[PDB]
Amino acid sequence: SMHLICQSGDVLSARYEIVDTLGEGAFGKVVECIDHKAGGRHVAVKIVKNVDRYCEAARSEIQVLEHLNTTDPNSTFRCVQMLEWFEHHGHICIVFELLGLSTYDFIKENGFLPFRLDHIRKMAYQICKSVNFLHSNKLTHTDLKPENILFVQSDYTEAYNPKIKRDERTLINPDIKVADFGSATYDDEHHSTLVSTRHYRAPEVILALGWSQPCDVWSIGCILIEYYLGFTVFPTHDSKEHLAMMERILGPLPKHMIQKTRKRKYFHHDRLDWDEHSSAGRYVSRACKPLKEFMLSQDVEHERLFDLIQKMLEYDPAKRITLREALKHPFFDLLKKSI
Ligand SMILES: CCN1/C(=C/C(C)=O)Sc2ccc(OC)cc21
Repeated sequence: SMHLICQSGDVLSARYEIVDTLGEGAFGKVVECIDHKAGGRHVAVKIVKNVDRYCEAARSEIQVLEHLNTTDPNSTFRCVQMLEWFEHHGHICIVFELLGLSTYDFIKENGFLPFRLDHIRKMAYQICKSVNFLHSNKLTHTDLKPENILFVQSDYTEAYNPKIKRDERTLINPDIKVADFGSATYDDEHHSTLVSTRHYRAPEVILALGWSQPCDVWSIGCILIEYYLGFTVFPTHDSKEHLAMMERILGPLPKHMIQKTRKRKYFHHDRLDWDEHSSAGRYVSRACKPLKEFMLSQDVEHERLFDLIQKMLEYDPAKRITLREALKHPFFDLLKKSI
């Protein structure tokens, strides 16, 4: 399938000439192309793996992007713009505007160093604005992560930082768009039990208590921590271990969530079925600690970021801050000071 249809100099749909690879995943591959029928404009083309699950996701993504791009033709709310779609050797191919590196790939190529706070503020504001627009449209993204947040243009300057003894890349312009609408779900359509990538998954999702727009707010909180530290505070590939890290970082789960959950496999009576002295138990207590102990400074702007993160990681999904409320949080006041 994929390896065999996607090399430099291939022309797709009689107009798109491949010149470079932008990204690969289990989903397929994104290539950079010259569009010979739009005056040589460069575009991105996603070539989707010919596998039921990713075929079904691509067809759902095309329907979501047609709606979102028509509703917001000026891209005021910063969703990726889809130009068209076609089929190539029976693979679904989606054409987009050409953007820059994903926030994940930038962090990777910067030796997993974090962003400076001023970029995190601008990036956080734009992400909340974009995903609030989806929420206004009775949609939930469900899979927000640093790989799905794209820079518009990833040009950088580089200098030695003697503070950390590391060469460091800084963006010229940190402006972002949101991508990857393949899992996005309307209020009135069927809700899968399993949504989100492990490290960004909300507690109501893990405990199968029903989910909606607030599971996107949890994901965004986890994204801001990774932007701030350069690593996840949930380094795990196990549902119960994840819950144990949550309790160490954020405090005990609310009693009403433990007693409603059908996920009895995680629990012994009314508490997590957890051995603090096992291999996983030792790891969790070495690797995890109270959230505010991860702060790198006590400056007020650091306190303002950590107050927003704490609100976004409220366990109860009704109590949890909405993105409409988040855009008014004091961390963003610096962005709104007169021009
Ligand atoms: C590789 C990221 N990527 C996408 C990924 C998915 C899963 O859809 S969609 C997309 C559009 C433009 C782009 O330009 C560089 C990149 C781009």
